[PDB]
Amino acid sequence: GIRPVVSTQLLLNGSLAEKEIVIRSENLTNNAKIIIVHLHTPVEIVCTRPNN
Amino acid sequence: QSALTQPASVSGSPGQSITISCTGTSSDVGSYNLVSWYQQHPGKAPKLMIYEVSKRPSGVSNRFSGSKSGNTASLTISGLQAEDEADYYCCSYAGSSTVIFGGGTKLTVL
Amino acid sequence: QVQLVQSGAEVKKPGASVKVSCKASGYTFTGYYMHWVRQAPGQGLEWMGWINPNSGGTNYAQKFQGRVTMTRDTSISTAYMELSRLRSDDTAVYYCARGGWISLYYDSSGYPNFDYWGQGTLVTVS
Ligand SMILES: *[C@@H]1O[C@H](CO)[C@@H](O[C@@H]2O[C@H](CO)[C@@H](O[C@@H]3O[C@H](CO[C@H]4O[C@H](CO[C@H]5O[C@H](CO)[C@@H](O)[C@H](O)[C@@H]5O)[C@@H](O)[C@H](O[C@H]5O[C@H](CO)[C@@H](O)[C@H](O)[C@@H]5O)[C@@H]4O)[C@@H](O)[C@H](O[C@H]4O[C@H](CO)[C@@H](O)[C@H](O)[C@@H]4O[C@H]4O[C@H](CO)[C@@H](O)[C@H](O)[C@@H]4O)[C@@H]3O)[C@H](O)[C@H]2NC(C)=O)[C@H](O)[C@H]1NC(C)=O
Ligand SMILES: *[C@@H]1O[C@H](CO)[C@@H](O[C@@H]2O[C@H](CO)[C@@H](O[C@@H]3O[C@H](CO)[C@@H](O)[C@H](O)[C@@H]3O)[C@H](O)[C@H]2NC(C)=O)[C@H](O)[C@H]1NC(C)=O
Ligand SMILES: *[C@@H]1O[C@H](CO)[C@@H](O)[C@H](O)[C@H]1NC(C)=O
Repeated sequence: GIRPVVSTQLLLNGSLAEKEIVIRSENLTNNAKIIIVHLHTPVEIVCTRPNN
Repeated sequence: QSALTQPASVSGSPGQSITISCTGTSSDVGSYNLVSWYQQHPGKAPKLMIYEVSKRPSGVSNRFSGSKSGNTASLTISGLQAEDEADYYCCSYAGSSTVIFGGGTKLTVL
Repeated sequence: QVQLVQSGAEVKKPGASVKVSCKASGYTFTGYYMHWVRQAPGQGLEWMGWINPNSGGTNYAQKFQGRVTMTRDTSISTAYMELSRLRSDDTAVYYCARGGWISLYYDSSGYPNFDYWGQGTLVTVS
């Protein structure tokens, strides 16, 4: 099940890792490749609004 | 959109428990848990009794307690004395940031 | 400690505007709401709207929208009420009450927690 969420930073609802933090990157030498960090434990986030 | 329902007056002997209840529309009391109780002396400003449906403030002894059951909110007074001569009011959140008030119950001692 | 004092009594003819002040001292009044209520002699309590003394935004209840104006003065620590078009049914006593806490993250305006009250201003119409 792939949930097509749209987010720029702080990747929302999805599959976690399995045993530790896993870091995905292409080269790790040039500073133009987006290093991707796959977390192991989630951190809760909640957001609200006023009443239209 | 009218005021909350409340009886005219209640009475009881000293040392006897008394219950004052308010029945309101489900948009006012049955949905939100914001209910407060308000006694006053004749000729004086009223003072706050119960914060939410059941909460105790500072400076008030443990003789007043409140509860809610569906559309009804009630107040229980334990240990009625001669200082219970007052006029009790209901008030609640009514939606659209408007607060409505009840009619008034006058308590007499025996 | 903290006190909420008001102005003296006033009598007006039908067709005038009454100004009632409420001075709060002993605490930072810009961080708390302010509610005004009415009490006819012998009847219960009627609720007029609230004022938020930070941004000056006001709300009013039904049967009052159009003839009440609610302003504030931060520097001299007073809260004002301008009720115009007085009738014979407006003979009552007016109270100013301190509501919830201005919290910037949730709407605590309609919370009915009036801790500290004014001594009242007697306004009668003949
Ligand atoms: C996302 O996260 C954010 C977190 O950043 C969330 O925002 C937070 O939301 C909570 C509500 O869930 C708010 O809590 C509320 O805070 C107020 C303010 O209390 C503070 O100030 C009190 C006043 O004293 C200081 O302030 C004046 C300013 O003029 C100074 O002059 C004074 O000198 C003082 O400096 C102070 O008394 C409070 O102390 C209490 O808390 C501290 C914590 O550190 C304790 O140690 C103390 O012992 C003491 O317990 C505090 O510093 C509270 O007043 C609110 O409580 C009232 O409201 C409750 C709900 O209505 C009610 O159940 C309570 O009984 C209480 O009721 C009171 O209401 C009126 C207040 O005067 C009166 O009628 C009466 O006194 C009555 O008792 C509540 O705790 C946070 O403030 C808020 N954070 C910020 C930064 O605003 C946000 O909600 C989250 N969003 C989500 C999850 O969606
Ligand atoms: C947030 O804003 C919305 C705006 O719609 C508020 O909803 C409105 O709440 C009022 C409460 O009185 C509703 O009025 C009631 O309508 C019913 C309809 O049958 C009527 O029977 C009642 O006598 C009363 O007049 C109003 O309808 C409702 N709006 C809608 C579209 O349903 C809501 O209350 C606000 N939230 C808070 C916490 O204030
Ligand atoms: C990218 O990886 C290749 C293979 O290891 C390496 O030769 C190259 O130098 C890397 N790019 C940069 C900019 O270092």
